[PDB]
Amino acid sequence: GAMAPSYRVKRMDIAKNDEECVVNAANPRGLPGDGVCKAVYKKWPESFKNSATPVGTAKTVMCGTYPVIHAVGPNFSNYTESEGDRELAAAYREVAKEVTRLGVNSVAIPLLSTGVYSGGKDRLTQSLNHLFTAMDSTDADVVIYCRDKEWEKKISEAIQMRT
Ligand SMILES: O=C(c1ccccc1F)N1CCNCC1
Ligand SMILES: [Cl-]
Ligand SMILES: [Cl-]
Repeated sequence: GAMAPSYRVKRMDIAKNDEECVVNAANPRGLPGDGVCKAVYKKWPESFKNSATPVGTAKTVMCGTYPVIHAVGPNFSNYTESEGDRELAAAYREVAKEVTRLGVNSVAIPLLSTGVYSGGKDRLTQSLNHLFTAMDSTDADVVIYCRDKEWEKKISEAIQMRT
């Protein structure tokens, strides 16, 4: 575990992360996809061998010795708000199980079901709070990656609020 487990946020490509493993905002079919998923495919394509997994689950595939945790958040275009909320919470619980199983001291993680799976809604707070609910009992250093300056500010505020 980390000596003093922390949350941090960085605004940059998660393919350039400085952590011991990465969480992919994956699709259920293990396809290259768009956004984070496409960046992850370009950097770690070997990790997409048998990475298909259902919504609300996470499946780890090693790229060399570097673990890629493929976490499938719901696409809110297809799910009701209630069912999507449940599957988004579940995906993050599976990420915490995998991070624990792997024995890593740090993990790079995007906010699941934002961007093209958001169903056109701002889900920063919903997605971040489900991330915290799952990861707070883990002792890995968590580094959240985002692309928007205003999201960086809001994630940073949410982290600092609870310290
Ligand atoms: O997830 C969203 C989003 C999607 C649909 C509606 C509002 C939104 F803030 N982001 C905004 C652009 N940067 C990526 C994060
Ligand atoms: Cl970058
Ligand atoms: Cl973002």
